[PDB]
Formats: sequence, C-alpha cells, structure tokens
Amino acid sequence: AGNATEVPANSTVLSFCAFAVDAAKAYKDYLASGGQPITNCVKMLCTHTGTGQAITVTPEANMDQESFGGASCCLYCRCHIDHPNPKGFCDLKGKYVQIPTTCANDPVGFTLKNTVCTVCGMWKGYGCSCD
Amino acid sequence: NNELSPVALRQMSCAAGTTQTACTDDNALAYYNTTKGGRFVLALLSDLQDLKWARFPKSDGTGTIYTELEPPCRFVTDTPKGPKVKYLYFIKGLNNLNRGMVLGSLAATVRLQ
Amino acid sequence: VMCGGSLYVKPGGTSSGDATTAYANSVFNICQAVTANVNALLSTDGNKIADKYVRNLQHRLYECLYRNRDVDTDFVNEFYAYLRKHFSMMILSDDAVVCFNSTYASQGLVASIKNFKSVLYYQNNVFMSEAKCWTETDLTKGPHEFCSQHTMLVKQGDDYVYLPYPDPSRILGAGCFVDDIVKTDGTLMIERFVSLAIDAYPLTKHPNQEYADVFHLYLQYIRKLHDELTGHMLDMYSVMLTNDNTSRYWEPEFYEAMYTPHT
Amino acid sequence: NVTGLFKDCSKVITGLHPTQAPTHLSVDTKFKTEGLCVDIPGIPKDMTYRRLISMMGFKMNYQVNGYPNMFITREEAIRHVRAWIGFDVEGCHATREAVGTNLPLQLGFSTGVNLVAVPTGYVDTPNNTDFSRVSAKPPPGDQFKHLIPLMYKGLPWNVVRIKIVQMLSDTLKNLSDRVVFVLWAHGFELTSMKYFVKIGPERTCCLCDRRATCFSTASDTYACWHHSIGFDYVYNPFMIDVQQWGFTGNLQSNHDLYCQVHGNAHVASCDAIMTRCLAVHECFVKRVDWTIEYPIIGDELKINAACRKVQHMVVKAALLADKFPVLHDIGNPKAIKCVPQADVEWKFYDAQPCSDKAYKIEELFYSYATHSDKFTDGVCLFWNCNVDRYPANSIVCRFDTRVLSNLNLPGCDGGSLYVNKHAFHTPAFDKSAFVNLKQLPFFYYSDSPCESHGKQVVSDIDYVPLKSATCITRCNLGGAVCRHHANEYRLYLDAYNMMISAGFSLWVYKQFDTYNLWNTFTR
Amino acid sequence: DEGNCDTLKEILVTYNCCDDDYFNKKDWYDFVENPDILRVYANLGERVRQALLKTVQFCDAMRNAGIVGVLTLDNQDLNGNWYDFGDFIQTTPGSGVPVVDSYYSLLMPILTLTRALTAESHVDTDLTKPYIK
Ligand SMILES: [Mg+2]
Ligand SMILES: [Mg+2]
Ligand SMILES: [Zn+2]
Ligand SMILES: [Zn+2]
Ligand SMILES: [Zn+2]
Repeated sequence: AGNATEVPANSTVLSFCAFAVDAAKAYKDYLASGGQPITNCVKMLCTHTGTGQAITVTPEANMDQESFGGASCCLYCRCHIDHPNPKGFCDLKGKYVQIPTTCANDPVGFTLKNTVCTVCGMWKGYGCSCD
Repeated sequence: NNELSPVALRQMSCAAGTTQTACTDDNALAYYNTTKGGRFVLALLSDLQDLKWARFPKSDGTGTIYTELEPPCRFVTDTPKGPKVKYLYFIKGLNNLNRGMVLGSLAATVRLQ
Repeated sequence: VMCGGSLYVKPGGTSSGDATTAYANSVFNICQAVTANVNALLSTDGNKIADKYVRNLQHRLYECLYRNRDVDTDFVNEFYAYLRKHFSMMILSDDAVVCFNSTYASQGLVASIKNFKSVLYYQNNVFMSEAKCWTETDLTKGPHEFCSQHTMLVKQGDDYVYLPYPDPSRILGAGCFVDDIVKTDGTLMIERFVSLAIDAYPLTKHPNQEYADVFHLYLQYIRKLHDELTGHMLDMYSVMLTNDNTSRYWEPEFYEAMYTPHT
Repeated sequence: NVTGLFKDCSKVITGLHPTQAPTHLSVDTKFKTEGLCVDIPGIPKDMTYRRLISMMGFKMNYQVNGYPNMFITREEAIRHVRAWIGFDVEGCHATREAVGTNLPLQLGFSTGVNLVAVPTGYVDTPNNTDFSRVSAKPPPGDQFKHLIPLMYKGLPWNVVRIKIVQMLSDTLKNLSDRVVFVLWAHGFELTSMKYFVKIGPERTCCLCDRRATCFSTASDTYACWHHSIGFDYVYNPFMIDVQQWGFTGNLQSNHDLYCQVHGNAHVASCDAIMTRCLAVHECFVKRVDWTIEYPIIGDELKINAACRKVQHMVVKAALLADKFPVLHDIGNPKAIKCVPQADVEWKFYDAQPCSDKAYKIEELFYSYATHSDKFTDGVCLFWNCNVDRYPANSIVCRFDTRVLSNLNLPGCDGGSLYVNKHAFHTPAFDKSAFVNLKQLPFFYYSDSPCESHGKQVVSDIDYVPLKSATCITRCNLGGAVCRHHANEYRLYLDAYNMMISAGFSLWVYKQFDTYNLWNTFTR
Repeated sequence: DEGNCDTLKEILVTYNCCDDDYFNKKDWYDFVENPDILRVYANLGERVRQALLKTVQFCDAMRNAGIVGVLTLDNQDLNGNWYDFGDFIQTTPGSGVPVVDSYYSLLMPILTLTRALTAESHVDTDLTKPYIK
C-alpha cells in the first residue's frame, strides 16, 4: 500500500545523508566529490512579480528568482531526520522559496549555504539592501 | 460464532495454456482440495496474462484434465523485488463457498500491497 | 518465645525447628491435596457426568461425607485407589509435583489450580497467586522445577535418562561469596570447589552455551589452584609432594560417574 | 520508475499540500498541472496529519574521500576475525493507522543476548518529523507464534541502544578495535541499524588514543571501547553479507550440511550463531595459510617459548629412553629437526609437500583407516596434527578444544578456531582417538655437568636442599641440586604448567617408563 | 476466584460493608496484602448470628409441631426467615426430628471468617455496650 516517494536516482544520497552525524557537512562533501544533487523537487508556477523575498506564503518571484515548494527544500525535512533549530521545527515547511535561477538548479545546496538578511528579507548577496 | 473454513488446501505447480495444446509445461499454480475421490483442484495462480486451459493428469494419471478457466483475477503481491503482479484463475462454475475458501487460504498465506 | 531478650506468646503455626518438621509438613500437604480433589468432585453437576461409575462415586461420596456417621473401609479403599490412578503425587515437605489425567481435569473430575486457590483461601487464609503455579503438557522435559532443580532429558550411554541441573547464577554466587575469611584463599579449600562442580555437572548437556562453560570454568579453576599450591609449597620449604592422585579432580568422568546407575 | 525507500504507509488517500509535501511525487494532483505545481487557494494546508514513513531499501554504496567503506571485501574480513559478531532481527507489521511496513522487534547477536523493543517508527507532523510509538502485530505465520507474548514486554529504545553499546563494549574491549557484523538477509538488518548507528569521518577517542567507536548525543563526544559508559551510538561498524558469497536456499539448510551442533531454539540469537558458524566454515576449515598474521593480545610469546622447551625435552627423553631406529615424522611442512642431534633415521611426511624439500617431504595424508599397518617401525610424532585414532606408537600433542580463554574463538562444528599468529582450526575433541595411548606423566630429564667449584663428581658440586622425587638429573640424591639442575627444574616446571594450562594435552605410547632413564644415568 | 467474584461484590455493597469505589483498589481481596479485608468481612457477623438464632427458633417450632424434614442452606433468605417445605412429613406433635447436619457442617468456616460470635463478649450481647470485665 502507501505511495512511492523517491526516484531511484536519489537512493545513495538519501541513505548516506540519513545515516550521517552531520547531515550538512555530509551533503557538502558528497557534492564536493562528484555527486549528482537531489532532484524531484516540486516546482511552482507563477508571475515572477512581487518581492524578492524568497521565504513567503505565496509564490512571489521576480523575473530572476524561482518559486519552489519550501518543505521540499529543507534537507532535514527531506531525509526525515531531526532539525538543528534549537526549538524546534523547520520553517520552510509551509511556505515557498525563491532561488536565483542560476543556482536554482540545486535548491537544497543553496538553502543550506545562503541565508536571508533579516532587514531586506532577501538572500545575502541575491540581493541585500544592507550596505 | 460461525467459522468459515477450517482449511487444508496445499499448493502444486502444473501445466496450463491458452488453448488445449497451448498448455505447455510447468507454469501453473494450483490449489487443490484433495478429496475422497482424488486430488480435486479449485483455483489457478499465475503471472501469465490469461490462459483458457489447464492440463493436469487424472487421479490415476491417464488423461490430462481439460479445464477451461475464469478470466484471471488482478492483484499485486509484493516480494523483496518490490511489487509483483499475479493472476488468479478460477475454474468456471464454482460455488461461492469454494471461492471464499480459496480466497481465505491465499490471502492469509501471501502478502499483498 | 524468647525473641530479643524478652518472652512473647506464639499465637500458632509450626516452629520450623522442632523434632518433626518435614514429615508433618508432608502430612499437611497431602491433606490439602485430598481436600481439593474432594471439593472438585463434589462441586460438579451430576447430570453432566457421562460415566455411570463416576456418578455412583460422587453420589456415595456425598453419602459417606454427610449422611453417614462412622467409617466405611471399602469406600475409603476404592476412593484411594481412584486417586492413585487419576492423581499420582510426589511429596517432599510442602513441595509437590502432580501427574494427573488432563481430560478428567478439564471436565471437573479431579482438581486443577483453581480448586487449590479456593481451598487455600478458605482453609489457610492466604491467596495463592497464579504466577507461582507452573504447568506442563509435554512429558519429555519434565517437571518445570522441583526442589529448586530443573530437569533435562539427556541420552546417556545408549538410553534416555533424566537429569537434574541447578540454576547457574546460584552456582556462580556460591563461588564468589563466602562467609568467613579463610573460605576465601582457594589454596586451602579445593574440596568445596570439587563439591560445587559435582553439583554443576549436568549443565554440560545443555543446548545453551554459557551453561556448559560454567562447569568447564570450575575445572580449570581447580587446576590453577593445584598448580599454585605446589608452587607455594616448593617455595616456603623446598619439598615437592611425593604423590597426589588429585589429577582425577579436573577430568570429567569422575564427575559423570555420579549420574550412572550402578551403586 | 520508483523505489520502496521512504514509501509512505498512511491510509488516507488525499495527497499533500505542495508546501508540506517532501517530493514532486507525493503531492496531490489538483496542483499537478503538466508536471508543474500551481497553488489553488481554494484549499488550505492541513494542520494535523500523521503519516508513518517506511524505512526500507537503503542501498549504500557511495564514494566520498573522508568516509570509510561500510561493506568490506572477503580478504579484509579474513584479516579481522576476532571482531566478527553475528546479527539477526525479527519483525512485526503495522496495523491500524498505517500498513505496509515492518518494525524491528527482537534483536539477537552471536552472543546469546536477546533484546526486545517496543514498536516505534518515524511519523510526520505539519511542523516536523517524529520518532514515536506505533501499534503493530506479529506476522500471521504460524511458526511465528512464539512472538505473540512478546508484544507487551518491550523497552523504550534509548535503554536498548545503551544496552547494545555496553554489550559490545564488554565483549570486544580486549580483542579488536572495531566490529564487523556478519548477516544474511542483508536488507532488513541494514534497515534496523538506523536505530542505533551513526557514520562519519574517522576519529580518535577522547582521553584515550585508539580509534573511536562510540557516540554520545547529549555531550557530543566519542569514545573507544574501554572508556564508553553512557554513550549510545556505534560510530563506524563494518559489515559483511554471507549469502552474497554464492549460497542458495535459506541458511538453515545450508548450515545443516556440516555443523550438527547448533540446533534451532526458536529465537534470533540462534540465527546469529548459525550465520557466524557458516561464515567461519566458508573461510577457515580449509588448509591453514602462513601469510596471514595477527597482532598479539597478549602474553602469547610466553606460550610459544614454553611449547618450544617442552617439545625439545620430551622428544629428547623419548629417544634416549627407548632408542628408536627410525623417527617417522608426520605433519611437518618444514623439515626442521626438533631435537638437533639424533642418530635415529628421521623421515618427513606431509599432505602438502613444499617445492624444495619435497624430495624430503613425501606427500602423505594420514588416516588410521588405511596407513594403520604401514609405519610399524620406530615411532611417529604427531605434533599438533589432527587425524583419527593414532597408531599405538606415537608422541601426540593435541590442542583440547574445550578450554576457555580469549585466544580460541568458537568455530564449527564444536571444533574451535585457535588464533595465535596464523589462525589454526582444530576439529572437535574426543577420546576415541587416544584409545592406544596414555597421558605423559610429568618429569624433567637433564644430562650435562653440574654446578662447579668441584667440577668433578661425588662430592664437591654445590648442593642446596631441594627435595623433589621427579627431577631425574643425576647428580641428585635428595640434596639433588647442583644449583644449575635445581633452578633449571623450577624454570621448566613453570613453563610446563603454562603450556598445559593454555590448552594443549600430551600423550605417549603405553610402553613408556621413567626408570630406564635412571638406568641410562648410571655411569 | 478473583476473575468473577461479582455476586460477592454485590452482597458486600448491598449490606453496607464497604462501598463500590473500594473494589478498584487493586488487591482488595488479598489477605497478606491489604489486611483491611478482615474488617470488611467482619461487618457481616451480626447478620450471620441472627441467621443462627432464627434457625434454632425454627427447629424448636418444628419439633413441637411434630414435623420431620432435612434442613438445608438454600432455603433461608439472608434475614433468617425460612421457607419451602417441599418434603416435610407428619407425626404426633412434640416428636418431630429436624436434621441439621449438612447445614452446620457447610456453614462452619464462615463463622470464624466473619467473626460471628464477637457480640458475645459485650455486657449483654449488645454491640453498643462495653466489654464484660
Ligand atoms: Mg528463530
Ligand atoms: Mg529469524
Ligand atoms: Zn525542515
Ligand atoms: Zn537586508
Ligand atoms: Zn576510550
């Protein structure tokens, strides 16, 4: 019964990251040694008009960024492991995320590395009003 | 209260095919009530698409039975190799009781999705 | 009773130190067993009884219990024989084992555990919890425990005999904890290790694996003790013993002799 | 295609709101417009749903530079015996709020330990995932009925993983510095090892120096085997797949071929023991290799020196006692004389003749069935060879397989697998073999001068007061010392005791007697 | 048998010995455990005593009126009042023998289990008055 969920092109990555002790560094070492990034993420459809703020309640892209199903970007939420947020749940479960179309091939890697500036609400570098 | 089928239906592999001669060789899975008057078979289980005839020698092995078959039953049992489609073949003209008995034995014996 | 340093008054019950404890306990045990059988047979419906002879037994039992007034030797005789055929007992002091018909018991013609519970309740003023009353169906492996020994069915020589084997934690505890500081130093006392090994022997036939290792550990200990003893003796004074005949203590036929019926 | 990995098992039929659906295949289809997703504000996100997530089919065969392999080859496993531990698990199916997955229930290892754990699984919530307790039931198989009572005797998992770390730690602290699990139905065991395993780059212990094999989640620190109390994760196990090695049916029928010892009491540890027994057979019951080495753990070199001394002495004594014409050596692959000078004719036999010295080392596989009536001249010498009943003339030295020590490890089938340097496998021990011989009684033969000062004979050689009746070393009469002989006797007695406590047993032809050594002594 | 001791529970709660919520105090029936069960049982002594007194009165009247018949337990309500003369017979008055063997013989253990005669120790068998000196 049930419903299948992952395509065979993700088995090694998901296993090796669900057994590791530091999921983040594990995934970074995986990529950094010739790995194929994760890839059945849910992809949205919208207007590419609105705030550049990736974290949002409703797909709000610009002509450059690209809306994604948030929950399917938190690696922690993807491998079914616990989150390092001291308390106590992932935030990207419920929202949408918008990633620069350039780097928006690997969503999980970006979500791991970059962060939104608290002021401009946008990615530090893509872009930020601060300084 | 009332129990339905204190059941002794073991399993055999035998012959079956699309026509009386298309009954080739060892590819059928028969459930058999080995009654008083010989081994009486009830249902046939295979992965082959559809087969109109099974071919099993008599209780004395003289003639090979020419038994036309039900339209196969569709269901997806599972094994370590994931899903596995199988087809259940009833001998056409079977009362509800033997249907129920065969279904009980099979479903309690083999896992489905 | 002179407990502490003052005299009290013992209300009742035995004082388990007099001249005849084990035997009086055996008598009391048989009494309770017979009482339970009687209650079982009398508290069952008559019409449900199939056999005519058994309705005759129950009927005349009610007779000889309440209607009659003095003894009737033949009834006692045939009832005692009935019990000896469908209840067979083995009694050491307050410690019993019963080999009984099973279908009779199911029908209610002899006593099962529930009857013992009821009898103890109204005639002993205690509640026998059912977590302490074992039960066995297959007669190969024997009684589940008797006199704090377990039974195992082992093929010895050319036939299949029963053997008793203790509880391993008990033997190890006995090995580690003593009650005098000269019972420590194994050098002086190897004899008690011999006795302990004699008690531990039948473990060797156990299908498990730590269990046999208990016995083999004891043997190797004895060897170690003898070696260090000769060493010490040669050390303090220079003599070496002339003859020992102790080598038969660390070799496993001296022990298995004890469970071979020919003495 | 798809896999069974992370296959959902919830009974509800509706897909998930894309913003809380882990993948593009586990979304619902109203949002599925041409493989893409469109948010339909007519429906909101659920705020209560609990979907169990099956955890089977893990498939781990990666290549990262900082991380060590988890499945090792056959040679890397042969090298690291001492560290093998069987493993088997029993299962249970999920019932009401989900169906289609198994949960670990009873665990069993090569040691006779059996742990039971309450059924727990990985559940989701609108905010996160969750490790919680779920309801289950045993398999409908009849032979699995001995599992019905176990479903109410479980333990919370943390207790179980702590107990596991502790059991391993005090089984292996004195042998290896790792652990390799031998297993059969590889998949489900790998599934179960999600509960208490954690992998990652190689690390060294804290407050000790050996490689670290434990993890603590609370304090976040590692440990070796010795200093691991309160830690609850194995940090880098290794594995092995016995059935991968080209085997056919269930391991029951396969094991049943050779070992008639390990029966099947219906648990899991039984399967573990059978698996390890089989793995030992497949790699060790052959002929012994001489290229494989092992570290010493420990004290072993004393046992070796003792074996040297005792061999030299016993053979010299037997020769000088009976003066055999020919010495039929047996089982010696290197034609090296034990006693260095001996006028007796000295053969060499073996079932493995080397290249050189093959002209010396005649090929010979002994068996009393046949060669019983062949070497009826002189005497044989079965040093550590393993045959059936020995001929009535011989000087056998055979390792008893019943002793306990950390050197010999259980093998098949009842015979154990000694490990000193190169692992020797010896068959089971029995008495029928020695039906022609008798235990060598202890003694000590010397033949040399004495103390000195005197350097002559009666009576100017230094005497101290040793009174023992078995040091057959004239000069000796009760004062029997000549210092030299005395402390030599002490040394050799110590060595003999150590050797024979290590496990080895001695035997001699029935004709032996000590007196004729005295008769030799009279000069 | 603690698996189905329901009728007993009903008697105890009916005659105000203890009250229902007690029976969830697990191990209520045990003797070594929870010794208050002795008091709870003892609360039936007075009623058991009244039963015996009334049995004596009936035996008196039955001998006086010249009647013969076996007395049994299951013909007496828990107030002592008898009934059910099924197979009594007739004789000259003042010459009727009531049979009381099975009755007393079966009743016996309950007398000490429920501490029946504890009324006898009072100043005049009257539970309110002090103890005899
Ligand atoms: Mg089993
Ligand atoms: Mg199993
Ligand atoms: Zn998350
Ligand atoms: Zn900003
Ligand atoms: Zn450490």
